Amino acid sequence: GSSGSSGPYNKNGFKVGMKLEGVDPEHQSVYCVLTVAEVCGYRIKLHFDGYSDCYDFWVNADALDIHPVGWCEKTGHKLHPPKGYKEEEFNWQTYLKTCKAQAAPKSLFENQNITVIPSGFSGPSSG
Repeated sequence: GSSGSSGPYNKNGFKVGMKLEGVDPEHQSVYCVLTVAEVCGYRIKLHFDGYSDCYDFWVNADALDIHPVGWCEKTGHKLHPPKGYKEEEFNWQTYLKTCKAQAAPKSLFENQNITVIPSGFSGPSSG
């Protein structure tokens, strides 16, 4: 705020402790789980659960590849487990209960969304 203790903010809103899903530099189709390792500027530190920190990269605070927990399933993709972990075994909730961690909020990814329908045609819901 202009009035008051001068001093604007830079951080996007991320925090240390919130889990999320990102994309691997070796493939733009593979989605791996990552955990906030640091926060600064208009970027965030992404760590590879199981891997070493040295193998950490900073992504765009407003990136599209990155998504909140339980995203892959939302859209319709298969998330890949961490180092030494299976997709069928890896259970977010299970990992979120042991580390008393809370999946990152959707407010951090409120950049990309879908536009409302023109209110014309309507398709059924297959299931």
